[PDB]
Amino acid sequence: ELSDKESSAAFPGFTLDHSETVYEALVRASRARGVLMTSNAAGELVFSRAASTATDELVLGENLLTLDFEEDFRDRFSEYTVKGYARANGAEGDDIDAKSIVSRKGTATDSDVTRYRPMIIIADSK
Amino acid sequence: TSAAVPAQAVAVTGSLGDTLSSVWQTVKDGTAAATAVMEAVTGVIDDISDAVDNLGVTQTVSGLMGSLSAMKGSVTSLINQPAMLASSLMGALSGVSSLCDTRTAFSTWNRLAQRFERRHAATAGRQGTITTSYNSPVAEKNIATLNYVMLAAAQTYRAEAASQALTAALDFSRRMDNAARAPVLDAPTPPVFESVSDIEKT
Amino acid sequence: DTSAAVPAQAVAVTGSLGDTLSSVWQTVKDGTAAATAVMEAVTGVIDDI
Amino acid sequence: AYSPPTLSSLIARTEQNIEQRLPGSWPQAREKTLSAIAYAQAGLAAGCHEHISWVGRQIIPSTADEDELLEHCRFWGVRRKQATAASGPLTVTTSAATTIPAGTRWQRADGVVYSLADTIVIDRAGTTEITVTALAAGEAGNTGENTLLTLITPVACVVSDAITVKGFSGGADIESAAELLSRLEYRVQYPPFGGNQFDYVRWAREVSGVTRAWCFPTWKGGGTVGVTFVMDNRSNIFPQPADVERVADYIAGHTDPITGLIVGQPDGVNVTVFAPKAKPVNPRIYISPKTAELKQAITNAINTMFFNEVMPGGALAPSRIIRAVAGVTGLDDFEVRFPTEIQRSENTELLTAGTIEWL
Amino acid sequence: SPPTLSSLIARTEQNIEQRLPGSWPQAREKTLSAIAYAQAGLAAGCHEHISWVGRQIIPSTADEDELLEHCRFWGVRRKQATAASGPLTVTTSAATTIPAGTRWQRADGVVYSLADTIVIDRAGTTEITVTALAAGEAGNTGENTLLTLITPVACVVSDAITVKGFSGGADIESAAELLSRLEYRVQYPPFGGNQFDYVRWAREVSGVTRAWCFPTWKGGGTVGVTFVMDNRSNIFPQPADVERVADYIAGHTDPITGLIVGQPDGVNVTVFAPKAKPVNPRIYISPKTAELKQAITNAINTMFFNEVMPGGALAPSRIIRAVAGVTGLDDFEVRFPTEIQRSENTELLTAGTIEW
Amino acid sequence: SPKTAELKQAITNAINTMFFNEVMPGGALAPSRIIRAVAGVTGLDDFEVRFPTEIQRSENTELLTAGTIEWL
Amino acid sequence: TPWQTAFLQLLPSGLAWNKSPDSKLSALAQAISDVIATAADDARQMLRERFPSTSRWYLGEWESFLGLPDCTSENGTLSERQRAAANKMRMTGNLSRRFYEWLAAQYGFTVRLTDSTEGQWVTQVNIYGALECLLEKYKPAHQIYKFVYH
Repeated sequence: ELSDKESSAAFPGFTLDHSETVYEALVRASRARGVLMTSNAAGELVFSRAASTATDELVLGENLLTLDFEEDFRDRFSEYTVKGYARANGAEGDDIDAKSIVSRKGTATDSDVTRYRPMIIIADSK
Repeated sequence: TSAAVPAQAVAVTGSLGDTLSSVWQTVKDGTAAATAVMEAVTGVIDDISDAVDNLGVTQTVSGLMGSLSAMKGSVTSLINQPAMLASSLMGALSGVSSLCDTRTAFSTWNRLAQRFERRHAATAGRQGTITTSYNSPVAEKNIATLNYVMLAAAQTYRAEAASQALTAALDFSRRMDNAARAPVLDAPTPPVFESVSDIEKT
Repeated sequence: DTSAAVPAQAVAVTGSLGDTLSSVWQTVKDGTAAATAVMEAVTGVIDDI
Repeated sequence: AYSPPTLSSLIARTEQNIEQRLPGSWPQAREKTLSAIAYAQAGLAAGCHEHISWVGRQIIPSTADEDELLEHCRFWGVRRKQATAASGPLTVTTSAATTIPAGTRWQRADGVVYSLADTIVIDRAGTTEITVTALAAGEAGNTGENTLLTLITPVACVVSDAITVKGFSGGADIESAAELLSRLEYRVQYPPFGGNQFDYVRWAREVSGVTRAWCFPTWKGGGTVGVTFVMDNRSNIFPQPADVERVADYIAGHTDPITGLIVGQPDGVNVTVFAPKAKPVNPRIYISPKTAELKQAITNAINTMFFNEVMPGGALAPSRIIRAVAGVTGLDDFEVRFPTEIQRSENTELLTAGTIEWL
Repeated sequence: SPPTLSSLIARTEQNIEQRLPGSWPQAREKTLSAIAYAQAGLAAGCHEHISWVGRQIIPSTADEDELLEHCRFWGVRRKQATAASGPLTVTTSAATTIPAGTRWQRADGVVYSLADTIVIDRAGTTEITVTALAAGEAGNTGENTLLTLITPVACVVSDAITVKGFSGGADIESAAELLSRLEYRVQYPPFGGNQFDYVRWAREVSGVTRAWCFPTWKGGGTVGVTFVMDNRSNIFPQPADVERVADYIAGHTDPITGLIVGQPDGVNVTVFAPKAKPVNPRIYISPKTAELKQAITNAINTMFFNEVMPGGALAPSRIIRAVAGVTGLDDFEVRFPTEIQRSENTELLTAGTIEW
Repeated sequence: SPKTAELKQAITNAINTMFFNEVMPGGALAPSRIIRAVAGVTGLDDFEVRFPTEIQRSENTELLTAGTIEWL
Repeated sequence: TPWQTAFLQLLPSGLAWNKSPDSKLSALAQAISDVIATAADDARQMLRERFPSTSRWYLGEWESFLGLPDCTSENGTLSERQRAAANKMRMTGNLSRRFYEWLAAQYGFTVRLTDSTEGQWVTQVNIYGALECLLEKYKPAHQIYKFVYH
């Protein structure tokens, strides 16, 4: 369903661990792509897209029997930094140097948490 | 309602873009019609650039100014392809909207609406004249449609900005409490939308 | 919390005093009595601290 | 300063100020008669702080109220625009070809009076169109299509009926605050326009009627510059000495329509305004299919090419005429016979298309 | 000039005594004194807010946001920051096409992207032009700033060394510079080719620091503008600079209204650079030190920069004031420039070699 | 060069304070100090010190003092 | 006075408090509120001070910002200083004679720019009934002015 230009970027190489379920393989790929995988109402697989227009209203006075609002900050961090290994199998092996093979990095910062609170993530693939 | 205004603004902008591209027609490169169309498109881009330059006194608008400069430089390519022209113009309008805060949105969109209304009135007041007989009909159509579409987009953005300013003012009013409490020693919307007659005039 | 409201106000007072000193200070370019007396006053304050 | 203290803070600090300078210490729960005085003083303080904030919002013209913006405009020199009437055509029919007086009046059903300020004599019984302007300043006096109007005072051999096939147009109310602010900012930010070859074109073209202008700098040596203006709206394309004098007067002195200050030519240089002289060229084109529509199309194409690419002191090759004739595409065979040499002229002579033969 | 706290206290106490006969509010630790002090404090707060409401009427004393608003109203326009461009020497393995969008990152983290696609088949090191993305004064770099590649590309080596440094980075002007420009605009009103207008026109172009205009230069119809540059080494103009300044005065577009404005058509300007007229002074200083030499040279140079113009005179007392302004030295007698020096408008005096 | 009362008063006060600062009994006065004191006024156009061109000296019991300044 | 009435209105309402115009509460309220009355008048003064044509306390700042002190500013008259500041602050125009007559009229004088007598560039200014230096400072760069009094 997505019409992105970067979510459709092809994998330079994607291998399958043996005895891996289809769910495991597709979740592994979708996590790296940023997409979320879901099931349709007719049994299909869907790579869903979040909605854009507000269609309904829920209010406390008219049409609510019970509400529950939990706001916990035991997991949200400030700086997520992901580190991993570069691509060197084959064609890129004649181009990439030795140091940049191992030195890769990426960062995403949150502004809701005000103290230090970092987190480092080992990547999943190349 | 208040939550259903942005969806209608998006639909209006989409419809205007679709009608502009569908109506726009191609013209020959060397004729005077191409010169007139190029001048009108350059003037529209100049108006948008003046708006962004007024915005940039407080912020950094260098990226949008560079995009506008590239669009102005590549005009002759855009005149031939209608879809790209309308898409780029609507993207530039949305980019201008992406820089305006709730304080300046109404003022900037009002200024842009006045600037475009001047051109639309000037180009529509001359319907039948011996000089107007000389201009090619295709160029006149391609200019009138562009002027109308630009004006309509500016006015719709202004209306949405006005609604958002009302929402911000009501949130400011809501911020203050209403319960009875004791004082404690403390140790640490545009003005046109505050009065009640100003809202009526608006 | 009146115990924790004193340092918060003291920080602002110190900042305002520093800003006032920076704004009101005027440079004297001469080497005369004015410059040497300003030197004496500044070195007197450092001595006390 | 900015963000004046809240009324709660004022109340608390005034109560503390009264409490501290007294020997005893007030109990936790009590209703002392100094607390009411402290609250009243805090209210007085909060009232003036708001007054001062409103006063401080009136300095910059971008946030002033309408009255203070009017004061700013009064200081600078910008004058507000009042409401304008609405004018339009009245199609009235007469019985015996009378003369309509200078101030006749029509009435609408709603009760807004329209008036004609002119005198018109009718030659024969028939429908005539006359310009009529409303007597109501606001937008209300602005009718629509096919609106019927009636006379107020009967006139001999005039039927009390007016059709108004084309609706009245106009009806602008007073200027808004944003529009007045934009006009004031235009007046403030517009630059001085010293006499330049480009500026003379605008100054000549601003006069009503003038549609094309040309400026020749260093005409007849340095220190004096020439201009030329032509109005194609009239039947006679070339101007008259009265128009030349009017344009010269406008060049010498006029009030800028956008900025209230006075603009004009430089005091040093000498500006000369001369009407262009016609040097007609007769094409004498041959066309194989002879009919009125093709002749009209060819004449219109030739006139358009002349309007686009002909200036005083310019040459006109016959290739342009050939291309203009060929662009009609409604022909079968055409030939250009008279103009075979490169036509050219000097500054004071302007090329124009003469009487075309064979069509 | 707000009233002082003591004055407000005294006024309130006097009013209390006047309105309640036989009362003495100035008594220590009393209710009337407490009320008087509270009201004096409130009045002082109102007066301080009045002072803040004032002092923003003029942009000279205004705060930052009000200064920006005043600049926007008066028409002075802020200039946005610039990116950093430079030549990048990239090595290649075989024939390939480098698309527009590839990113090269410095060792710090700043990235630079190619704005136009290129094709190469040399199988050797080539040179391209690349511009940054931060668009700030951190963009420009040093002489040889090794940097790697972020987006892998077939048949190209990741590392790349730039030999010529990146330059062109800048920052948005500060409110101080905006205030200076607005103050200049207000202080020198614009006319059509006025004597101040020619100076401001010749100063608007890049490089020029100072310029002067002589009305009726050689006759009744010619005016002459001469400009100098100091940000350089020759501290003077070249024929190309003179030609471009004359072109700018002849014609340029106005950023505000979008139309073109400049010198009138009839008159002629004939810009010309000034001619140096060195003057060599003899100054005796009892202590000799290269630091004192540099200080006295700087003092004389600043004196000349401040109070010397083409066509003007220079009395020896100016040199004596510059020589006496130095703090270190003990004796500052001058011998050579006893008489006054004057020059024609075409030649500007200059502090030549200094004789000690 | 400008003969005005406030300029005369300013020059006199500058000379008085220059005597107050670095003039002690048994000291030496040169025209340099007087010229510097006069130049440090920032209210003049032209000036020239003429009389005390030679170094003034005195013994321990004598103290230099500015007397009557002529022309100002 | 309205300020004492406003202060009295801010007080609690009840049978105890006496707000009659002859009571001690009113007698104290007048003295209490007079200071805020003066402060509010000072704040209202900022309306007029906004312009240099009528400012009194900020004339010094208005002149420093405009670089005012010059020939066209008269000796000491505060009205003359205000007029000079308010005339220089809004000073833009062309070189047309008509504009020069309008400008000389704006400063209180009345002159007519007549044709030349000896040459072409030189223009004669007839003064009927500071001006010399003002016109010599704001004169066109190329032209020359001659002055004749009447």
